[PDB]
Amino acid sequence: RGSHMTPKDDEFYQQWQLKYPKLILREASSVSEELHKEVQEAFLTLHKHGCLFRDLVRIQGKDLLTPVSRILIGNPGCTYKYLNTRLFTVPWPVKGSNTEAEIAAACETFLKLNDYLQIETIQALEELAAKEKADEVDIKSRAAYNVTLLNFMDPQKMPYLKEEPYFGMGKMAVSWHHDENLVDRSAVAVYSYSCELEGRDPDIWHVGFKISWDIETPGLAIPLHQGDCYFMLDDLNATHQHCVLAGSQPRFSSTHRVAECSTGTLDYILQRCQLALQNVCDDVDNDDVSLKSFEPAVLKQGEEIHNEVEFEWLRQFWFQGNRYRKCTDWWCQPMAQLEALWKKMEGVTNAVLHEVKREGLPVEQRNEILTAILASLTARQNLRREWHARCQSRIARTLPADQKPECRPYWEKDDASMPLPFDLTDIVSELRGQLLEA
Ligand SMILES: O=C(O)c1ccc(O)c2ncccc12
Ligand SMILES: [Zn+2]
Repeated sequence: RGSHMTPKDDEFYQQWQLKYPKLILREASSVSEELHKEVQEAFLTLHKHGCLFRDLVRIQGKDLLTPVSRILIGNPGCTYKYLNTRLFTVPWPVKGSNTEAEIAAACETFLKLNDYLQIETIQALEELAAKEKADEVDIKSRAAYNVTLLNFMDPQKMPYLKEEPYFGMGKMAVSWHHDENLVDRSAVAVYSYSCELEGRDPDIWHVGFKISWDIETPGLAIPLHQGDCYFMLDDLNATHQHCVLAGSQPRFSSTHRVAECSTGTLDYILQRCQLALQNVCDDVDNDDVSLKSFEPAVLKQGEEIHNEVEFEWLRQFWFQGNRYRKCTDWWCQPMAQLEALWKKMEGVTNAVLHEVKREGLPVEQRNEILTAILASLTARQNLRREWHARCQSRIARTLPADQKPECRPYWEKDDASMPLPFDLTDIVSELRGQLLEA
């Protein structure tokens, strides 16, 4: 049958070397007591301050609340997306940077831990190549952790856990998965903080590993003790799945990643909004939006940017109910700015819609405009329905008022502030009809 192996098994170590040599372990002994102290207290610090939330995530069409409580720390303006949920960094003091005293201290600590792990990770990948010898830049970028996802779980207060289905590894805190949204072949480092027979010891936390598509090959269950670190190197996260097996005591972790944020940063999205608004006459800011060109390429692109800021930025931010306010104000002004920018894009879709009706506009070029924008607008209407439904589902309403989702922006048709209804069913339908006239 399907079994697993631990340090109890004679085969365990050779199985490790032979089948998971890109998984590395650096025991609590390899880390200074000083760093242990600052890191452990920092975790406890963010706990006390209530900085950690279970995410309302999406899996195969279903709203699910992660058993695990989490928080994202890392470079300002940066984001990490998983299970359709874009987490926004609580900022850590990278250079040239400039929210509450203790919380701030905790972030700085996890940055320090970030520095050191980076150093360890580079050292291991160098060792790794010298083994495979029998570029420096690739090594550097693959260890350039711009984030850490902190996790917490107290099995005693969150005992609603699923049994491990293939190897008998027992209760799972995190189910078999690949880590999403990472740079290619980028390492991941994990600092592990536990608070105090046949098979794995159920009282103690483990990380589980299995080869993709493979349940005939015995999985590895590595025991995680207080302050132990381990590293997933090179293509290990692509070639294998991993899980977290729950012990009996609470445990925190810091899981540093190289987030693939090419479309995932404040800077990037602000720049995109700027590009869209290049098609707008910008002398003054008022609700009479006039556009420079109605050339299809440009309008399509403007409507796509409209969508990208609405759903991937605004709705994602407010669906979490602005939990981050508790930790920082960093994103408050940028999200007012992103909404202001988006609101202006609502005037653009609308001037496009005005133009399409305009009396003396040849049907050939009209049809051009429609063909350019149709996909965008129908994607906007489908994504609005979805996010509204994601905001109102039963599991959401059970969240405390400080995490209650916020469907935003959202306006009622009895609102003269917005030039277009929030519901586009009508408009889209008319556009489809026009595009099929004779
Ligand atoms: O160690 C953890 O607590 C952890 C939690 C959730 C994850 O997705 C992980 N992914 C890779 C390595 C560790 C983890
Ligand atoms: Zn993972």
